[PDB]
Amino acid sequence: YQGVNCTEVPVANVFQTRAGCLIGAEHVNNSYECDIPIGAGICASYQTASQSIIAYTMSLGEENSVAYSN
Amino acid sequence: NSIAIPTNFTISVTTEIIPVSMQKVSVDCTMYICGDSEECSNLLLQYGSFCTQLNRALHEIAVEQDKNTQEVFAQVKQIYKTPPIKDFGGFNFSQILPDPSKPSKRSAIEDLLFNKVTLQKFNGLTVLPPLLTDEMIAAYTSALLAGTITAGWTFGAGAALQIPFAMQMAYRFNGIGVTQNVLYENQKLIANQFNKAIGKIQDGLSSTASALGKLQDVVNQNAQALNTLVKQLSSNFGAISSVLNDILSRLDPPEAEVQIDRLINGRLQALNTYVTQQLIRAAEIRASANLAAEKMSECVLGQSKRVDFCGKGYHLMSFPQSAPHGVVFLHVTYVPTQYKNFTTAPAICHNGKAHFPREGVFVSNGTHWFVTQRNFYEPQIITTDNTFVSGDCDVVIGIVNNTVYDPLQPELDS
Amino acid sequence: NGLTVLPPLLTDEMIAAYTSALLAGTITAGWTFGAGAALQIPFAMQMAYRFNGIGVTQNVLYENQKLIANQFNKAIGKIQDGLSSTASALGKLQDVVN
Amino acid sequence: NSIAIPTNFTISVTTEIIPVSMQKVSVDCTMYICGDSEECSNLLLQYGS
Amino acid sequence: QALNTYVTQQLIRAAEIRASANLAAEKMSECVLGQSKRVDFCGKGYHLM
Ligand SMILES: *[C@@H]1O[C@H](CO)[C@@H](O[C@@H]2O[C@H](CO)[C@@H](O[C@@H]3O[C@H](CO[C@H]4O[C@H](CO)[C@@H](O)[C@H](O)[C@@H]4O)[C@@H](O)[C@H](O[C@H]4O[C@H](CO)[C@@H](O)[C@H](O)[C@@H]4O)[C@@H]3O)[C@H](O)[C@H]2NC(C)=O)[C@H](O)[C@H]1NC(C)=O
Ligand SMILES: *[C@@H]1O[C@H](CO)[C@@H](O[C@@H]2O[C@H](CO)[C@@H](O[C@@H]3O[C@H](CO)[C@@H](O)[C@H](O)[C@@H]3O)[C@H](O)[C@H]2NC(C)=O)[C@H](O)[C@H]1NC(C)=O
Ligand SMILES: *[C@@H]1O[C@H](CO)[C@@H](O[C@@H]2O[C@H](CO)[C@@H](O)[C@H](O)[C@H]2NC(C)=O)[C@H](O)[C@H]1NC(C)=O
Ligand SMILES: *[C@@H]1O[C@H](CO)[C@@H](O[C@@H]2O[C@H](CO)[C@@H](O)[C@H](O)[C@H]2NC(C)=O)[C@H](O)[C@H]1NC(C)=O
Ligand SMILES: *[C@@H]1O[C@H](CO)[C@@H](O[C@@H]2O[C@H](CO)[C@@H](O)[C@H](O)[C@H]2NC(C)=O)[C@H](O)[C@H]1NC(C)=O
Ligand SMILES: *[C@@H]1O[C@H](CO)[C@@H](O)[C@H](O)[C@H]1NC(C)=O
Ligand SMILES: *[C@@H]1O[C@H](CO)[C@@H](O)[C@H](O)[C@H]1NC(C)=O
Ligand SMILES: *[C@@H]1O[C@H](CO)[C@@H](O)[C@H](O)[C@H]1NC(C)=O
Ligand SMILES: *[C@@H]1O[C@H](CO)[C@@H](O)[C@H](O)[C@H]1NC(C)=O
Repeated sequence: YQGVNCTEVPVANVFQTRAGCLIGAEHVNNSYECDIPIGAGICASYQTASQSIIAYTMSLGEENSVAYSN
Repeated sequence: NSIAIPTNFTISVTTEIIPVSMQKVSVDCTMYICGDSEECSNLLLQYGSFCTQLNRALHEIAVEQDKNTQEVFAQVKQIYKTPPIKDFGGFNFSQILPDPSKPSKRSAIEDLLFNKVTLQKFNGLTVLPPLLTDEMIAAYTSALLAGTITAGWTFGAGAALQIPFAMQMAYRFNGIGVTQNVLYENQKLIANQFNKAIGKIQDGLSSTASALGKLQDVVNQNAQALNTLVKQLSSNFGAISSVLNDILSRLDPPEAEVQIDRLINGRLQALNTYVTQQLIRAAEIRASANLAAEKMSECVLGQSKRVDFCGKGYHLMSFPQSAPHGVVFLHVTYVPTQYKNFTTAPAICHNGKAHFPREGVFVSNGTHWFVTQRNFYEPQIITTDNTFVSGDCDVVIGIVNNTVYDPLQPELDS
Repeated sequence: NGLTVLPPLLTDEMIAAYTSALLAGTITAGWTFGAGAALQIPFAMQMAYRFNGIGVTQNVLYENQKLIANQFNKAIGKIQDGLSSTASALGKLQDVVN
Repeated sequence: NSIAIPTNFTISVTTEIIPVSMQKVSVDCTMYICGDSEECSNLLLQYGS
Repeated sequence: QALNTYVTQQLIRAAEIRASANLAAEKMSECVLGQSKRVDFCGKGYHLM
């Protein structure tokens, strides 16, 4: 539900994001690439265990540690 | 018969601003046209599928905005970190690299740029947030900058080791036809000039607040379009009133339907005009974003030979900075100064042969003739190694009597 | 009644002056156009530099100068005659006007 | 194992034409739509901006 | 309605003219003031001036 907070959504598995409130998604605090965009850096995907939603913050890539010699 | 060759140069840094994205808007046609009136909805149902086309067009525009941003920024596969060392050979990057202590990971210049543009209407009108937050954009920009500075010409090659900055500068100097020894002999002066230019840019940004007009224009145009669309509701278009409830509670159905139809036609026309103008503006913004992406690719990741594509002068390098709905480029160029006059010639006439320089021009101050590069004064004694022999002393117009020397014989007879 | 045409900000005399200034600068200053300079570089030197720019030694120009100049003048004259003869060359602007 | 190398050349000059600017036009809406009739202007006053 | 149609057509033509003017400015900068190495961007063949 875009642009509303779910304190009043039952009138017309809950989790409040910056794009609204998401229903039926399993929140995780890992980071992967985006499969289905949502908004405000949040992206969703289907991974298994049954194939359920996981809602995660977007990841910009993998770190590269180049050594330091002059 | 004369020529001027520079004996000095300077380092200039200039700014460029390019808008990239645009605000995303979603509109519910039914609520705007016949809001909270089911009879008005039934009357509108006779018009078919007008609202769906506008909704689809707006959705396409919204998708295109995120596509533009992704095309412009997400070009680097990995994320590089700020080098813990600050041994850049005297060059200063503290004002551009992110501050580890600040809560937000911007830099001073980025903070100034964001502060420079600090300056309801919800009726069925909604604004959707962008897919990428400003923090992610800043992270992408910082990763690009750090990777470029650390790697040089081995940026996108996976495993890499820190290439010294002075070697990159020497390579870039070789790019424009200046021998690398000039940098190795004027490192301190070049670094001082670069730092002074960066400080001058920071002061200029902190002084005036009218430098972001290109983005301000886009913001103002979108705001004015939305303001006109909102203000269009108060018109009656020749009907009895501009309130549906007044028509319902004042007139009988057979002509109240006529008044409602009049209002519906007017509001539909307004919506169509707004959508068309938004489409045209979005096309223009997409063209600008494509230009910005091309400039990023051809300037940040390499040295450009196109004239006046990276500011005035010979391009050396450039650095990107984030901005609200746009980017900022800092082009570093090379500008020769302090020209001095000299006397030149096209060829040197030896004992029956003609000599042309391999790379450079023949110059003289009245007595001695030298061969030197074209964009910096550095004379050398004329030698058979520096020249190239072809033809005789007859066809060349303006040939000059002189002597070509060879150091092989003095060593041979010694 | 309602339709009116406003004049351009820059008169065509100014545009011609700008074009002439650009042409004179690029024909006199050579590769020092924009900086201080303020002296005339010989034209043959610029021609030799640009000949070297496309991977051809300068001796070729320095030995064929007369023929090169004659060919350039003949090409300019041919372009002038072709412009003076055919009247259907500026369709790109004619279409916009139409 | 055969190659071809030119032994002569020529100098050519061509032409290129690019439009730059259009024609500036200004239109008075009230005069065009309801010219010289004040009743028509009064009726048009309800149509907005 | 006629006025609206005319204005929209003029806007599209203006966009096209602006693109052409940008191309002309790029050509001036890259050809008059320097030697271009892009193939067939500044005539057919090797470019001189
Ligand atoms: C080139 O690179 C060198 C390092 O190799 C930099 O040297 C130091 O740079 C830092 C950051 O630019 C300087 O720190 C700043 O100094 C300002 C003035 O300091 C004088 O005045 C204050 C009075 O408040 C005294 O306390 C201080 O001792 C000095 O006498 C301060 O005003 C700055 O404070 C602001 O920024 C900091 C973040 O750095 C914030 O946390 C503060 O709240 C405040 O907003 C800051 O402290 C430092 O002085 C430089 N030292 C030397 C020896 O140069 C060069 O700055 C750098 N040059 C360029 C052009 O990039
Ligand atoms: C490359 O090709 C061109 C054209 O095919 C050659 O130009 C020709 O050059 C010769 C001698 O260099 C010219 O002959 C001379 O003609 C003049 C005028 O008629 C005459 O007075 C001289 O006595 C001599 O006979 C010839 O005219 C000229 N062609 C034309 C059309 O003018 C050029 O020589 C070729 N380059 C090389 C290196 O062979
Ligand atoms: C969604 O909207 C509701 C509106 O009531 C928010 O509830 C209050 O929000 C304010 C600030 O927006 C807080 O100061 C109050 O403490 C909130 N009320 C309570 C009882 O806590 C709600 O916070 C909004 N959701 C989010 C995530 O901000
Ligand atoms: C170009 O001109 C500058 C003048 O600004 C020269 O800078 C001087 O350099 C010498 C030694 O390199 C110093 O002793 C002076 O103090 C410098 N003057 C200033 C004002 O900084 C610079 O050397 C010149 N370039 C070359 C290659 O000589
Ligand atoms: C300096 O220029 C003169 C031209 O006046 C050259 O003199 C000729 O030299 C050739 C052989 O080098 C002789 O065959 C001619 O008879 C000379 N002519 C005259 C009028 O003296 C002279 O060679 C040139 N000197 C150098 C070092 O190039
Ligand atoms: C995610 O958050 C919960 C509670 O905030 C925490 O218990 C859990 O350890 C976090 N996940 C990871 C991988 O740290
Ligand atoms: C420098 O040489 C130019 C010729 O290129 C001449 O006009 C000028 O007077 C000379 N200046 C000095 C100071 O010799
Ligand atoms: C010309 O320059 C050279 C090298 O600097 C010098 O040896 C010679 O004396 C100079 N000639 C005059 C007339 O100053
Ligand atoms: C410069 O012009 C004079 C005559 O005006 C001429 O004698 C001289 O040869 C020319 N310079 C060159 C390098 O040919």
